[PDB]
Amino acid sequence: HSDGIFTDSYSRYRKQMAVKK
Repeated sequence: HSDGIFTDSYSRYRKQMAVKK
């Protein structure tokens, strides 16, 4: 099961968060 925050993209988008700071 997955849904954005729970999948791959988020895993790669999550970190991107801090990075974009």
